[PDB]
Amino acid sequence: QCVNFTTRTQLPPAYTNSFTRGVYYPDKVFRSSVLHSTQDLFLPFFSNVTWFHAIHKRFANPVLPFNDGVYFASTEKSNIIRGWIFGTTLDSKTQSLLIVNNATNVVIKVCEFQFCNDPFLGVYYHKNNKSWMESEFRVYSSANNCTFEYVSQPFLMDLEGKQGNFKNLREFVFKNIDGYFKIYSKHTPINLVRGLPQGFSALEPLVDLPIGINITRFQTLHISSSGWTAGAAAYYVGYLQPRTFLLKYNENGTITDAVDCALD
Amino acid sequence: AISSVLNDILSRLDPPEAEVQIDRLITGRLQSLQTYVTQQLIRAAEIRA
Amino acid sequence: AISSVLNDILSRLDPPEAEVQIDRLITGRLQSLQTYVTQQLIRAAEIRASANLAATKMSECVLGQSKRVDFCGKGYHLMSFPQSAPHGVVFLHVTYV
Amino acid sequence: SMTKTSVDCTMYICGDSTECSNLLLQYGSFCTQLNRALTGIAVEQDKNTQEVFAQVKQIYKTPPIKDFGGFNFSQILPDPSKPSKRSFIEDLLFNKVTDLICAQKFNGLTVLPPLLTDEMIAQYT
Amino acid sequence: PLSETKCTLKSFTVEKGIYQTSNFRVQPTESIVRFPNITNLCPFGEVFNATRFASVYAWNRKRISNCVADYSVLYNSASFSTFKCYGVSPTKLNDLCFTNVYADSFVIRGDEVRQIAPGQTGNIADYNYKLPDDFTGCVIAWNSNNLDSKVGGNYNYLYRLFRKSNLKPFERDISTEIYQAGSTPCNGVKGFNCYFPLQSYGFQPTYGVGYQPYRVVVLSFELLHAPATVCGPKKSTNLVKNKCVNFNFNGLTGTGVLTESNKKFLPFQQFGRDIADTTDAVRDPQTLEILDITPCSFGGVSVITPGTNTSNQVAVLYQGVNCTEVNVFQTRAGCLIGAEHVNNSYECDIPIGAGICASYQT
Repeated sequence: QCVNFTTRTQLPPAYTNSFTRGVYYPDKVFRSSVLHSTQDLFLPFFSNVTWFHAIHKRFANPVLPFNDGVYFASTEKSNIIRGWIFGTTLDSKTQSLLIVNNATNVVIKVCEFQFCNDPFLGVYYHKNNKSWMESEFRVYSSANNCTFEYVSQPFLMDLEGKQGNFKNLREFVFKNIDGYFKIYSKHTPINLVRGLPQGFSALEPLVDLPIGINITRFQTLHISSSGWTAGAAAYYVGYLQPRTFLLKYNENGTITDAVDCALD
Repeated sequence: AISSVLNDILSRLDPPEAEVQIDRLITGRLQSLQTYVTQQLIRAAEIRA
Repeated sequence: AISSVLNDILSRLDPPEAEVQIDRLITGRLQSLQTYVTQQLIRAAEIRASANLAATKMSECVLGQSKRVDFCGKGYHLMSFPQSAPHGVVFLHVTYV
Repeated sequence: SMTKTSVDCTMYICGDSTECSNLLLQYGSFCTQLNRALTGIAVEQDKNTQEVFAQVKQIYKTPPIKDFGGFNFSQILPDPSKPSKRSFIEDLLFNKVTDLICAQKFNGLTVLPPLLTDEMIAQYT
Repeated sequence: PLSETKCTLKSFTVEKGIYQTSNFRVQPTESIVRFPNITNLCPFGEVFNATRFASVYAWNRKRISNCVADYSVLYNSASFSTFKCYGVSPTKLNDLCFTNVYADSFVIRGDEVRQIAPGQTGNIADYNYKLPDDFTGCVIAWNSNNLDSKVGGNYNYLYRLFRKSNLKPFERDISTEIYQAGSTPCNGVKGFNCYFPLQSYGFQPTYGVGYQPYRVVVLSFELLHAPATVCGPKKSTNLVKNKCVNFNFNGLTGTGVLTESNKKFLPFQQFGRDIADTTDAVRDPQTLEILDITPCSFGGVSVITPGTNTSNQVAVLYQGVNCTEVNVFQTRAGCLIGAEHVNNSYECDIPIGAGICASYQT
């Protein structure tokens, strides 16, 4: 709880490039064989995002500020990352947003929590009926004054442990528009060791969270209490900026190409 | 505007209030006259051709 | 104005207040419509100038034989073969060089 | 010729509105001037096809026995085997020059069809 | 139809030729609204039974989605002190489609009642909480001056009068501490021509309306692309395609002809648009269906008649529209009423279109 992990340490702020990352569906509009240009909070092409990783003797969970919006890049194997914790002071002084990933839906709880210095969720007793289910709460000691609660739509996830290079990839975007929280999700398998591969994918709408809380900083929920360790995963953090993209819509209503006109 | 006749506007509204309705008549007649002149320049190119 | 849809204006401002915002839409859309008509009339002079030139080439180059230089095309003209084309016409000229 | 367009002043500016239709009556004859202007264009665009495409009112046909002195006119002459009457050169002319017509009619912009069709223009040629 | 040309040409003599008079348009004969079954009902009457309402910044809210506000229990008819409404009433909210509905409960004064407007400014708007641009509902108020108000002012409830900046729609600040009041930051503790941001009610039962407490209930609405599952207690009205109707689909109200489309929409995409950024096709929220949105057919009306000194026979021409009402013939130009179809070819007298010409003969 209040005591961090024995393997927790601060990694140097290395940087890596995101080829096409930052592209998402701006709205629910369907279009076919047309070129539409929109402007919103985006991640510019060929940018630089922080290079972080967490393993079972190196664990890094820094607190990063949230201003113009944040981009999430999660490279996973057994899907260690269960979400992110949001809020202003990240304590009981104000509201705090959390994301709980059970590999079924996405649980969003906005309440007043007592913040532990190293948030964690106990996963124990793998001898019989593993199920990879979350049980104990090391994140918050107490809970009250809940102004918001939400449950997402069901999806599919594989929590089985694997070896070798990275496999699963989950790219999220979190932004604040007039108090409405629009989270956009994409999940695709990739072949990656370190850094980021060169590829193109579009992020589909995930959940709409009309909450309205102010968030000045965010921390990450990596989970898999000094005796508890973490799993093998890597995570990157981007920043949204007001850039104009030219999106190519195909006959199926998906983005097959993207062009950042503020770059070159 | 209230009336197309300027005398009806000058004899009714106050000088500060009349400036609102007079500007509507002038700007409208400027567009009506500019449209006429623009159409005459087009017919001028047709008759010179 | 507040919005381009008249239903959004009538559902918010009062009838006396809504007439002011609607007049902003009418004046702008009319000026936008007058601009379109003005551009079409200006482009109408070019399409008629090309039509009178095409009718002149159709008469002199196709029907007869024009001795005009650089009219029926480079070289001494012989015969012209017209061909139908979308929103226009294509002339195939036989020249002597 | 160019695409024939006809625009209604009321439907383009504000449609399905009775109160806005009364505000158009205060601005005068702008409907009459803009409608007759575009209508005058559609007429002149049709006169361009009559003064160019069809020079004479007598139709001439190609004789079945062809001795041209060595020339092959099958390229410039139309092909009767096609469902539409066009030549081998007009094959590329019509194909290389590019619904959007119905899309303009959805917003209140009427597109008038031409008087001389593709078959009638090809016959004059 | 001959006299319609006379009023168009401003003359009592109509020369031989084709003349345009009016513009034909098909009016919608039905209102088609199709949405799935009922899930839940919004707390319209559940928040009216509370003991008391919190302050302006403390407002309680309960989120019940699926539009479709509870129409069974309605206290909105002459049950309270005064009713100032905008848009449509809760009785009329059944004909509109909303995503999320927040039932808000707060207590304000008399001067702050008129300040409540959708997405507008005010003392409680840009400082405590601002209502979103999507609010079509009624502002319901009741007179608490004989209950909540006390002699010498009521300091129990609180509100923040000053803030460093104006709030955006759906934005809140609950901080009661000392912050920037005006445009010049005073750096914390009150002074330097700033004021204490938090304020209290001065409610006096003996003064006028402005100092009287009023309990106000506001229903927050969402007009965004998220579909609503229910419209009204009477929903369907039976969709029949190939007809001009007034439709409301997935929150988009329009008038046009409904046709079936084969387009495949993304499960996260409710409706499409064309190159002109206008409604193209929509998806059925009830079952799986793709409806192509086309506007109702319309066109110009041309009067084909010979000279006034020749004959009074008139041929009505409909340009680019099929005549479903109705010598009714159809050509590539459109429905032609009043003329006969001759298979023989003649010299063109009165041009129509697509190579069709009209003439007056035996």
